[PDB]
Amino acid sequence: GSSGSSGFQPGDNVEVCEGELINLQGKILSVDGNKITIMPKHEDLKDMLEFPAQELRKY
Repeated sequence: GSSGSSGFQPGDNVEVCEGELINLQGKILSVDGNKITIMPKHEDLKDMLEFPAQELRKY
């Protein structure tokens, strides 16, 4: 099998620092190199989203 590429790992709780989706917290699902696919914690939203490591920040 595999272990885990070098970088950030999904599952941790992070939030957006800059951008339009600022002040947006949520859990990480996976890590796509420069892009990070996660899912925001909001009822209004019923789907997952992907943001750049730059937009997302670990708090």
